[PDB]
Amino acid sequence: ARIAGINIPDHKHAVIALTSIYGVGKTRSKAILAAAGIAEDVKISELSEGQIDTLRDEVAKFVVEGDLRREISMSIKRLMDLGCYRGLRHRRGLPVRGQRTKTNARTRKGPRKP
Amino acid sequence: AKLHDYYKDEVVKKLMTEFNYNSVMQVPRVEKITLNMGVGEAIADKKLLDNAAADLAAISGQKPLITKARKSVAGFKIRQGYPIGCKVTLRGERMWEFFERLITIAVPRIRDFRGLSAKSFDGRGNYSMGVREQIIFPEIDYDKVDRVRGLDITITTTAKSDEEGRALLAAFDFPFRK
Amino acid sequence: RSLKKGPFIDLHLLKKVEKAVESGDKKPLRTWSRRSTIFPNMIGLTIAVHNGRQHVPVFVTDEMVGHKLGEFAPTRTYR
RNA sequence: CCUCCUAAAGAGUAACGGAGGAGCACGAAGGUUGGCUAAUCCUGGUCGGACAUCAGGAGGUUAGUGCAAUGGCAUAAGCCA
RNA sequence: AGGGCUACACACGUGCUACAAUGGCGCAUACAAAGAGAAGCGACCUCGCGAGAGCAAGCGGACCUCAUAAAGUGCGUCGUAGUCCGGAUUGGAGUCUGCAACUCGACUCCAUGAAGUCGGAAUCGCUAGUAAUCGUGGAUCAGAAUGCCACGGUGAAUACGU
Ligand SMILES: [Mg+2]
Ligand SMILES: [Mg+2]
Ligand SMILES: [Mg+2]
Ligand SMILES: [Mg+2]
Ligand SMILES: [Mg+2]
Repeated sequence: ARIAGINIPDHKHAVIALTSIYGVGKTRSKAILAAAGIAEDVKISELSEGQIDTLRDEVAKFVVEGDLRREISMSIKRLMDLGCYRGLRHRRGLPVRGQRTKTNARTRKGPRKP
Repeated sequence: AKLHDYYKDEVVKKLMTEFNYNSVMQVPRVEKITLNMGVGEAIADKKLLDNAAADLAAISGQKPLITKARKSVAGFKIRQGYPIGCKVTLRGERMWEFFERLITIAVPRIRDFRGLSAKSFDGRGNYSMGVREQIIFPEIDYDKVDRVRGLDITITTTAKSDEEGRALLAAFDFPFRK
Repeated sequence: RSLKKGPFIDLHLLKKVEKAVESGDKKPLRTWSRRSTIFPNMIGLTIAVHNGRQHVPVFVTDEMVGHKLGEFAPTRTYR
């Protein structure tokens, strides 16, 4: 089922399968099910339809994909269009957390440019 | 003609006094929705065209008009002919019924829609806003489609001014943004 | 970032900005306590945060408070 | 061999005069019947940006014409079936 | 005083962690050595999801504390998928240290979840409790170990020959 949106996590255990949501993680799923009166060893796929409509209802509390990434960027933008070291780092594509650029950064920055 | 009647009823008069019109045969009438969706691309796939068409063929109860090029002098490419779109205007009943289809279930079936443009109008008094992405609304299945969609929509009313264009739609259920 | 509970700043800026807040806006602020946090009273104030060579101009904005003056002054010159 | 100027408002006229083209192409790019009409700019529109498709407004043969140039073409010779 | 030594298109050395099913994860559970400690190690109890906080006993030590070994084993699950693999990255919010965490601290919660499917030419260590792998402690030090030094658990293969 689309559930939070599109995402059709099936043939898997309720927990993990539920984490498929672009906004929920292991912790959220392992707790959301119980709160929704749902087990974990249960395959959402073969899950009772009615029991699915419950997940959606409770998962709606947490922010996901849509409004998630939407705001997740807003924040960045803020400190970015502010002038703080954090922002500067973003526009420059360098590690904001404050790592070492002289070496190791293939993640934050592009690979090689010899 | 569900919303159509509403026009003659609630609307018309609302404007007849607000806009202080003299003849009922003046009130800015709704002159067919247009719909276009300039899919373009083609070349790469060419099949996505009929796809964007079949999609529109669903969004609308009529038959899509796969348009062609015209100038040919296109950097992208294009050579006089060559498929590139599918307008597909609206037909009276289907038109208003459509004006109903959306604004009541389409615009409602948002993505984050927190208000609608209040300037998507023109100089004459016609509005045209892009959905940005086909909300999958009552179309051939839902999770069964293809790489996004999106399209354009234009109202076009006998409004002698953009202002009068506001009255119309406003008398209806145009969500807008304010 | 984190510093438990209690926004901290150096007296210097406080005594100066506080007097400014009341005496209204005016010339910038010569301070090195970049490690100090930005408060709402400094909002719209003229501050000159030094980095290593000289001070730099700054305008305390809303979304610009829970931070430190220092992060608004690039220490190292690059390209 | 074709087109314009030279060529003195009929035809026609010379130069080792000034400028370009032809040696083909189409079973439709012929026939007829029926229908259509641009270029370009402005404005407003998902991805559409200088420049695609869409909506209006201005505009009016400045488009188009299988290929040069001249003349012609809306009753269109231009466009679709 | 503040900044710099933590700069960056880049290149090289030494390492840490992965690419998984000789495994991940859940639950239950068995065996160790060697050390450190009165501006110290800090229990029990209480609160907090957690880092940690409040109160506060004991030990200057075969008495007390750091301190709950990890592999392993039993059951269960996942069924080979870039995955319940792998965790960089970043975002939001916090804890503690210390005047002081912007540049530049360690850690926690939730979310995010990249590279990576065992690595070319070439090259390194190791002959036995060795290699491989698993955990544990200490010096430095307010607070920044995958480094260094040290400890024990499990525990191979191969050596014709020059
Ligand atoms: Mg003559
Ligand atoms: Mg436009
Ligand atoms: Mg150094
Ligand atoms: Mg110690
Ligand atoms: Mg220590």
